[PDB]
Amino acid sequence: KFRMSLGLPVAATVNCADNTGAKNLYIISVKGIKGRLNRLPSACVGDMVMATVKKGKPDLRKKVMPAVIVRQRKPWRRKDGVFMYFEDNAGVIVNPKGEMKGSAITGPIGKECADLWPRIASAANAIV
Amino acid sequence: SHRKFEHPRHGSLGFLPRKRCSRHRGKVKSFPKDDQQKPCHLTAFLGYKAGMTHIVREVEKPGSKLHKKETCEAVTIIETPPLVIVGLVAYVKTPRGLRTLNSVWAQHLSEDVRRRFYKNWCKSKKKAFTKYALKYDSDAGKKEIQLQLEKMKKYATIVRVIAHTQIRKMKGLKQKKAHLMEIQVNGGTIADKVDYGYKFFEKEVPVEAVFQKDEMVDIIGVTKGKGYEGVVTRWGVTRLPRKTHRGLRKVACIGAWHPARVSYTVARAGQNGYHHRTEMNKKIYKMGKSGQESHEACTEFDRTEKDITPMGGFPHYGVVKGDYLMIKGCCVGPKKRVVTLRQSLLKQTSRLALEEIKLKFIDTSSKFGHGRFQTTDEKQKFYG
Amino acid sequence: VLKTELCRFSGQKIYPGKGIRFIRSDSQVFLFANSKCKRYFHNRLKPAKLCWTAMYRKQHK
RNA sequence: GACGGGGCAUUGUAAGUGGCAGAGUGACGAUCCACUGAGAUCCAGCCCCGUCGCAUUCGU
RNA sequence: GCUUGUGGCAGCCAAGCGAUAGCGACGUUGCUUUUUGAUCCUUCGAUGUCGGCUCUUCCUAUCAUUGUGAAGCAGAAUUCACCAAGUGUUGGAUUGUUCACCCACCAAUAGGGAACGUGAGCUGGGUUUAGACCGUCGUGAGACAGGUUAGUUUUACCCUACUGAUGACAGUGUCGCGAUAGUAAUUCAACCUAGUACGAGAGGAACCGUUGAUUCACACAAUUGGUCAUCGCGCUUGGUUGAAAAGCCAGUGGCGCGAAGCUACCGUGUGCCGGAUUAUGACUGAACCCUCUAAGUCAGAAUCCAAGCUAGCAUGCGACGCCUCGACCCACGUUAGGCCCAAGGGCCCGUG
RNA sequence: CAAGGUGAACAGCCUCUGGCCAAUGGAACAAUGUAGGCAAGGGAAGUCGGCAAAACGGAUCCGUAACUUCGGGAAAAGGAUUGGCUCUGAGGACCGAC
Ligand SMILES: [K+]
Ligand SMILES: [K+]
Ligand SMILES: [K+]
Ligand SMILES: [K+]
Ligand SMILES: [K+]
Ligand SMILES: [K+]
Ligand SMILES: [K+]
Ligand SMILES: [K+]
Ligand SMILES: [K+]
Ligand SMILES: [K+]
Ligand SMILES: [K+]
Ligand SMILES: [K+]
Ligand SMILES: [K+]
Ligand SMILES: [K+]
Ligand SMILES: [Mg+2]
Ligand SMILES: [Mg+2]
Ligand SMILES: [Mg+2]
Ligand SMILES: [Mg+2]
Ligand SMILES: [Mg+2]
Ligand SMILES: [Mg+2]
Ligand SMILES: [Mg+2]
Ligand SMILES: [Mg+2]
Ligand SMILES: [Mg+2]
Ligand SMILES: [Mg+2]
Ligand SMILES: [Mg+2]
Ligand SMILES: [Mg+2]
Ligand SMILES: [Mg+2]
Ligand SMILES: [Mg+2]
Ligand SMILES: [Mg+2]
Ligand SMILES: [Mg+2]
Ligand SMILES: [Mg+2]
Ligand SMILES: [Mg+2]
Ligand SMILES: [Mg+2]
Ligand SMILES: [Mg+2]
Ligand SMILES: [Mg+2]
Ligand SMILES: [Mg+2]
Ligand SMILES: [Mg+2]
Ligand SMILES: [Mg+2]
Ligand SMILES: [Mg+2]
Ligand SMILES: [Mg+2]
Ligand SMILES: [Mg+2]
Ligand SMILES: [Mg+2]
Ligand SMILES: [Mg+2]
Ligand SMILES: [Mg+2]
Ligand SMILES: [Mg+2]
Ligand SMILES: [Mg+2]
Ligand SMILES: [Mg+2]
Ligand SMILES: [Mg+2]
Ligand SMILES: [Mg+2]
Ligand SMILES: [Mg+2]
Ligand SMILES: [Mg+2]
Ligand SMILES: [Mg+2]
Ligand SMILES: [Mg+2]
Ligand SMILES: [Mg+2]
Ligand SMILES: [Mg+2]
Ligand SMILES: [Mg+2]
Ligand SMILES: [Mg+2]
Repeated sequence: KFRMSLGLPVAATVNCADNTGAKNLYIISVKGIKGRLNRLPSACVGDMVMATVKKGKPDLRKKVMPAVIVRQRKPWRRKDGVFMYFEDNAGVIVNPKGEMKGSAITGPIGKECADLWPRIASAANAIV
Repeated sequence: SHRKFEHPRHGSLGFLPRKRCSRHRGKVKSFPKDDQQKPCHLTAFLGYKAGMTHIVREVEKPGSKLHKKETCEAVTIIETPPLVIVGLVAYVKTPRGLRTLNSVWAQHLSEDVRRRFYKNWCKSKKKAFTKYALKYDSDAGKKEIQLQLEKMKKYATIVRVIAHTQIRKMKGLKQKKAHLMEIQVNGGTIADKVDYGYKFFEKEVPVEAVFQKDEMVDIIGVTKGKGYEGVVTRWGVTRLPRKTHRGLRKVACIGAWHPARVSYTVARAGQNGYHHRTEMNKKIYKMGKSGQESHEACTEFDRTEKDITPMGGFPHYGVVKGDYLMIKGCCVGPKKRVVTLRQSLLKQTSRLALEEIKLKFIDTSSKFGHGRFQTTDEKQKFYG
Repeated sequence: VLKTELCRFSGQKIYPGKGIRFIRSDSQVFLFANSKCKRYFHNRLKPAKLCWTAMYRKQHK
């Protein structure tokens, strides 16, 4: 994956775009990133994160689970020189092997997300 | 006691002292190693930074996600009209290092380059090289010139050409004083170098005799001045809390009790910018030759008739009429700043080095606003 | 060149290497020429009411 | 050099004149339309070119 | 500061465990001064006493990363050891903490010093003034090393140090040299290798190549983003100039957009070649068949030195242009070799 | 003693009478300050501690919980509206004002 602008640091709460029952995901860390002193770990589209569920089904709450960011509000530059952003920040609950916990996705997803995650790409409606 | 957490130090100690450069024109600190098997050629050039624009091209790079897809890339335009050779300088080896052996100057020197030898050209009698030019008239004088050249062929180990720019071709520079530099000849034997540099006297050497398309070059210049600056901007340290008495834009601890001195490694406030910098591995995307189709900003895919200059001119520079280089990325210094271009010191055996650039589109919209037209013709046809 | 786009708000041409692309929540792609046309449409101004846009000139001619 | 002209750019259609446009009221009347992508500004650190100007020292 | 009992770290022997892969009882020798004691040498006409934040250097008793040796090392993983301090060692919940303990990421989340680094750098949560509660104690006033809550953090213009800025040093200017000083890059992933080597199986590497990313550094503004007193344009509240047009006041009246300049891992670009070696593994080879060593050689690293990059008033130097007491004496090279066995010689009116 | 406008208002803001431009001046916009602002994406991850700042705010209509010493809580919470212009209706005295 090419570098993208990071828009979602730790403690960001994003919409849940799947149908598992969760309403929002609270990002507690971003996988794969080693840190710097005082820098907040930050995620972008196509990153797997560790999150909890603050609103949603009781059985989904109070546990740490993986998720992948599918939509981000922070504009990022594509290689063709166009800056892109979404209306909201969204993510989908997955397992550590990358498989979607749910079955259906609400709204569009990024092309950067679909390229990395074939199972999320298969369940997506529109890939912009 | 040890510091509670580790982070790397702010800034590099390898660019010390962060002072104002003692020169304005960037200086070549090391020429490429001479290979006597290759033909004689120049190793450097002088140019002027006109401005920036962006290009679109299709990338051929197997294994990349950008393969067979178009990319947008920012480019710097450097206007490089031909240099005039006006002299030769020889160097001999010595246990203390290289030493200038002798120099020979041409009979005709323009007043643009002769202004370089004066602090006040218009108050002087302009006598520089007036008596030196008399050696080319008599016969004993011509004997000295030939004897100096023969001394060059026998004793020199390094031969350099003395060349100056034609600074009056760029009217927007508003300067009559030419820039003068020494350029090394890096081919053949010493006799080959002396013969090659002597045949160029009072002659124009174009940028295509020195560089070619898709070549990695090094750019030398002085960065933009910024004056006195605090530690936060000069060195990139972090700000203190809002609650900090006597201000928050400082380094909190500037050293321990022992050693009982401030160290050279601690960030302090002072001059920021206007530093000498040598930046390497900048690819040449285009060589615009005056009087040829390559000078226009049209590509094989875009047949629109337009010039390299953006609508309304290059901001703070003017119109590019002479030869120029398109170079990927940014370049040292502000607009109008003289920049030294040098051949790479190392072998460029790499994919990025050996990639062949094919331009698809060159933006020529105005850079003085949110420009939306590519030409003045298109703007007038749009409004009627 | 040939692959040039139109602004969704102002209806003007966009050349390669520029453009702001906004994806609405219902998978609608809005391409904007610059920051002015993007700030409008986010302040909810209708392009038919601004005299300098393509839509306004089309309705008024 | 000072103006000026053009290029480029920002805002968004000027004043004025006219209209059997305009809720209604007894001539008034927000607003709308035309002249009008108009008007205004644009180097002060943007680009290109008809009117007017223009004392103190130093000898290797 | 001395000491090192206690704290921490490292050895010797080898009964045992599984003798010395890895461990190791009973004994026994040390080292260290980030523990705590012991002492009372310095300071009471005062050296600002906890902790954290910030910032730089230093150590090695090495946690990861580089190169290796060993295994009860099939692979994968792990453990022991060596050369090594070049580069890293993070984001959080509770707590004033130091210490701790959990969540998570990571290649890894090693340990420490610098007046228990760092208060004319901050902060002031804790300790520890005066107000006030409680418990226990006291006849009482009051005490508590128990808890609780509220409680002023002063000065730099001096010298030095450090960061930058001018500058004389026998004309003036241009182009150069380069002693010396500084220094920098870093780590991870994906793909192919390959479901291959190995293995009964379950499992399961790696080099080369390619493509990216992390941390850092140095620039830059074509685009995106930010910034407005362009007071640039528009709209608008209250007042005011008899109205209208045009403005002004409300210290920037307010709102919208806003070029230019500045600027962001919030944007873009770039970041480096040779030699010597450590560890170790070897060649030839005696001593004395063997032997990496005795002589003589080789390969060898996140190492070192160069190169490159920054400075260069190094009171250093080169080239060019322009002119107001006889002071006598040239071999290279070798000493387990080229007559020599030291210029301990030779030359010179050496004489006025 | 104490005017006009806006406004509920001796609030704030502007103006008339009257009074003043006295607070050393000039040149330039470095760092660090002091006072005052804005800032994409995130939203307390900062810190002993949301310290500081931001958000709320006038009026009209709807609607308002636990608990309660029955007085409160309460402006609880939670929603909607507000400009300009042209009119219309109602509310009086012996022609007028809101
Ligand atoms: K981490
Ligand atoms: K410390
Ligand atoms: K920077
Ligand atoms: K900070
Ligand atoms: K008008
Ligand atoms: K119009
Ligand atoms: K001890
Ligand atoms: K004392
Ligand atoms: K108080
Ligand atoms: K060096
Ligand atoms: K800007
Ligand atoms: K001279
Ligand atoms: K200031
Ligand atoms: K907090
Ligand atoms: Mg912190
Ligand atoms: Mg440490
Ligand atoms: Mg050099
Ligand atoms: Mg304070
Ligand atoms: Mg611009
Ligand atoms: Mg003009
Ligand atoms: Mg100017
Ligand atoms: Mg002990
Ligand atoms: Mg024992
Ligand atoms: Mg004393
Ligand atoms: Mg002191
Ligand atoms: Mg004192
Ligand atoms: Mg060691
Ligand atoms: Mg280290
Ligand atoms: Mg200590
Ligand atoms: Mg201390
Ligand atoms: Mg203090
Ligand atoms: Mg303190
Ligand atoms: Mg101190
Ligand atoms: Mg306190
Ligand atoms: Mg007390
Ligand atoms: Mg009692
Ligand atoms: Mg207290
Ligand atoms: Mg097999
Ligand atoms: Mg008016
Ligand atoms: Mg007034
Ligand atoms: Mg105000
Ligand atoms: Mg950057
Ligand atoms: Mg042997
Ligand atoms: Mg050895
Ligand atoms: Mg070797
Ligand atoms: Mg009164
Ligand atoms: Mg009123
Ligand atoms: Mg009042
Ligand atoms: Mg005063
Ligand atoms: Mg003053
Ligand atoms: Mg913000
Ligand atoms: Mg939020
Ligand atoms: Mg916290
Ligand atoms: Mg914290
Ligand atoms: Mg706490
Ligand atoms: Mg507050
Ligand atoms: Mg309440």
